[PDB]
Amino acid sequence: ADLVRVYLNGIGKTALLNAAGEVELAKRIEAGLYAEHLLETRKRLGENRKRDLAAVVRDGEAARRHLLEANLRLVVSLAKRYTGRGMPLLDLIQEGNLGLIRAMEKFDYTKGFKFSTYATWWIRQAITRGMADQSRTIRLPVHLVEQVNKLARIKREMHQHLGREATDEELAAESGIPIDKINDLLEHSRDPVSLDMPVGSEEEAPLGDFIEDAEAMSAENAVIAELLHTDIRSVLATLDEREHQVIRLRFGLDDGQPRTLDQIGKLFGLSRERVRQIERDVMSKLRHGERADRLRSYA
Amino acid sequence: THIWYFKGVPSRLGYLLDLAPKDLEKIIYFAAYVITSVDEEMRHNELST
Amino acid sequence: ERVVRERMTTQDVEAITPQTLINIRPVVAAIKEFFGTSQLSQFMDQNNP
Amino acid sequence: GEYFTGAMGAESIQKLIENFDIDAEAESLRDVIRNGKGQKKLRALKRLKVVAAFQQSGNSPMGMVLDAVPVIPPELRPMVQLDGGRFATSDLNDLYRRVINRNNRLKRLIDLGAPEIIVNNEKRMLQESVDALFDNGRRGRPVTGP
Amino acid sequence: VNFFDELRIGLATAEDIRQWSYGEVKKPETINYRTLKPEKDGLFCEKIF
DNA sequence: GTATAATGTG
Repeated sequence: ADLVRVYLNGIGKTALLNAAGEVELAKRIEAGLYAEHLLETRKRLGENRKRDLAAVVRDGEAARRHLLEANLRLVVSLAKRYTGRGMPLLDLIQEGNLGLIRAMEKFDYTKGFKFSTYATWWIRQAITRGMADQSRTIRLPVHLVEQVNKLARIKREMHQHLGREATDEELAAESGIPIDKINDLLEHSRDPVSLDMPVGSEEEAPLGDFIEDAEAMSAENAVIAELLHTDIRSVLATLDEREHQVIRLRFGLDDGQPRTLDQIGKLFGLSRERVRQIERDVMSKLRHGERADRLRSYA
Repeated sequence: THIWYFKGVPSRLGYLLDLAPKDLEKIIYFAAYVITSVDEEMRHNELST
Repeated sequence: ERVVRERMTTQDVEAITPQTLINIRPVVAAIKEFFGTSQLSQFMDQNNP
Repeated sequence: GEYFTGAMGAESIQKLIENFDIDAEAESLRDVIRNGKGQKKLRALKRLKVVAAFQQSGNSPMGMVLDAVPVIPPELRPMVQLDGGRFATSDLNDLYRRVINRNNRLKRLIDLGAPEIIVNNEKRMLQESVDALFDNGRRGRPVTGP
Repeated sequence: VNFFDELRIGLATAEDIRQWSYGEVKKPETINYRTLKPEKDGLFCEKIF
């Protein structure tokens, strides 16, 4: 058990390297990559050159492996600081390993700086970006995450300075972000509550058990809607059958596609201006007789 | 591997595969290599050589 | 006190004052949590005196 | 490294179980049980019952080592909005997110290519993630968010 | 209709999971932060579920 | 995309 323990036992299998060692490793990697490029770039393939380039590629693979394994422990050192947030320790360690792999393909020995100098930047970048990307259920834009963290830091600084939790107005004044955007950010900075959490000690039944479906009401769709549809199929049919077809095409009772005045006039051969009067007649008829008696509800 | 098998009591994987629970838990979590197979026939035919 | 000792181990020693060294958030949080969720802090039943 | 081939991890156990023959082991263990050795006889009997259960099935033991986990329909793990825009969701979403992230990172490491130590650590993390998904506390320290 | 003589339980294999699933989940996103809609290939994608 | 420099939890 303790996967962290086994990884930390494995990571220390290799010791660190001095400046000269890292410089020679960078030189070896440069030679390896040069041979790799030449192997496929050359139009005429040398025979002994083939074997030499194969050996150089093997040595370059070994060199990158050695450099990464030697410098791994910096990954753990940097990752230990970011713990306590959403992601666990090993996730951050893997993020830092990916960052180190990214960095190693750009290191230079001519500058003369130590490898950690050019490795820490990329490790921190990778860890922070990974935490921003895969540490929250509802993923947010990186800029919005940065703004949320800025709001949190401003609030903590104000609390430190004044000895009391900062007011919303003072937060807006210090940060300059209006209260509306501050409220939005605060709403975006809450971990969703888990449904399995016991609620009310009511036999410790989870919160999920008390959430109504909030839709698909039985009685509404069961009786009211279908009976409205049937009574309409009766009433509108009791009108002129031509007018019934006109309504069907006008709103789309059968085939959708609500026919506009001009379109329905073209289909029926009438003019765009007749449909307004047709609809006036239909609405006048629908408001009198047994039609009103049936359809007084549903409004 | 399914958790229900290499961790159950009895561990069906252990019983079927005649591996002690400690060795099984070590192998699953990438602790120690294991020799899956060997060309025993070639080794025997080449035992002299 | 844990937070304070960490902060004083890290923060500069020249211009340090206890005002910038104390963090009042955890204690108020603990008091509010106790008075809100503690099982020994109950609604006073008021059927009658 | 020209005769014996060996490796570590769940893939090794997959290979070992595939190479293992249930019927032959059942016959050999029946031969052993036909003898005495009461001290070892109980263990031999338990192994024999398990192996015979596998043998009579007509299926294969490879089903124990998974290659594609299923995900329940979202309605069984709903994500609803409570009054005040405070989202509520089941922890199944967190576990599935952990598994998906581990798997994607493993694919990225394999595509990029890295020393076997980091790849093995990633595979171990993925195994632990699936284990935590299927059961919490069944092995090791349970995961706790709040 | 409701003629259920027996109900058996077996050990699922990779092919069973493949052929009893209507899609593959290839990203961890659950729901969009602003538009409140499932994201492509997410845990809630309409294409899948 | 960064180059003082950092190099194994909790």
